[PDB]
Amino acid sequence: AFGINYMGRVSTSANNDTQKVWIYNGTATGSNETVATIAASGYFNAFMVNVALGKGPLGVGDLIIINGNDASAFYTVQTITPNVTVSVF
Amino acid sequence: SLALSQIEIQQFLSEAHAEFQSEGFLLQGAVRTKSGTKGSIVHFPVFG
Repeated sequence: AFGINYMGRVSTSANNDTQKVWIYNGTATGSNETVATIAASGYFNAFMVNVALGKGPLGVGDLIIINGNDASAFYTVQTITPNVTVSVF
Repeated sequence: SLALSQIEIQQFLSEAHAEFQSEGFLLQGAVRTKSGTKGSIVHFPVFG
């Protein structure tokens, strides 16, 4: 249940030779899901244009500030193909 | 994108620099010179 309206950029730099920082909602005002649900494999697949070839805004190593309806934590993108998987940080 | 750095060009200058060195012939004409000599040895007579 990824919602593009709840994803936002944090890092202001356009330098694509370094990693980006994202922030995702998920509280009662956002997608209203737990951190464990959001951190599940392939949850952010709908964000990528074509996840099979790894084409999309997310890149390996980006930091996502996940804000679930129970808690919040930093996460780091590990792979973008064939699924978008994240690990805690 | 920063991938543009992979198609960067370089400029090569056509004017070469020779290392600082002497051009020689500094002592030309400073001594008694005989031009157009022939043979392996040239003899200069001297009187006392």
